[PDB]
Amino acid sequence: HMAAEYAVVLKTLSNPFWVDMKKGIEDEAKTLGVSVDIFASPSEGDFQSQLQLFEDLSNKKYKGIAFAPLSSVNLVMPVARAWQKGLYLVNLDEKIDMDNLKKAGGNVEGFVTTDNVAVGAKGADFIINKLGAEGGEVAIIEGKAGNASGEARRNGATEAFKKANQIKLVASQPADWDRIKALDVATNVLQRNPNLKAFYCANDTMAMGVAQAVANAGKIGKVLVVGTDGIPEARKMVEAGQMTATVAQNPADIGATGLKLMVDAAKTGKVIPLEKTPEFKLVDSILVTK
Repeated sequence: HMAAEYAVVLKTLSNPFWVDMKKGIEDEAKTLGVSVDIFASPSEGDFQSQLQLFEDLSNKKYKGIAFAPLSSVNLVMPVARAWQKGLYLVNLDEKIDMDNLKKAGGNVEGFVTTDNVAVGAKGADFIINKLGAEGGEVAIIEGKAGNASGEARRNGATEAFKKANQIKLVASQPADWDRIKALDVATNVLQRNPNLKAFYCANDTMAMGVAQAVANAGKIGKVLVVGTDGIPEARKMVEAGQMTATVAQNPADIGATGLKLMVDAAKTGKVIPLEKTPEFKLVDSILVTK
């Protein structure tokens, strides 16, 4: 076909989060009356694949590109070149390394994301509110060490628990984004803590394992299980009373907000100055309960 006015580079289209963001962008494009070409990294996970696609798009006729980079650094150079060429650029989801982008002589109009610290605090706060005055014992099932998202969720939840005197955080252990490792880690926490009242789980893949461990221990309704992401299976488990809750992301609105921010910057007919702090838009997470 003939190229749209705008392009979007997503990380992947391999799961509902990214399909939902693509749907969000299309729905917003129709409302705004603009055309958008939406792409994923042509080879899943492939940093160079995504760099090559971004370069190909910034060599075409696009007014702007919104991008969710595979890593903080992988798109720094072609994003810096696209800014220098005068394209209106919006960073979605994963924050590009802005030190490196400025060092390369680039900038972006804006960054649209979910605050993973507030996500973990929202999951903890739900538990604190459910346990009320008496509080009690809670545990965190962490992601893989050194994951910035995972660490942000752990920090948010841990900080929220620390501020409730009636809460005791008895265990905080990694299950490295793995369902069966989470099943095993949660089984062991339950065995060590017969009075546990809740788990916060840094993602739903792990949360669904924790749900199985609570079910096996005969603790449905006695040990709360809170996930993160709002993936379809987790929502089914919430509906069925097998998980208590999941803190859902809103990829549709990260996408819609990102496109709107790009179109609004384009309408000024000047890209953001090198020196200027980009726009910063947070999309709230949604607590999903029965």
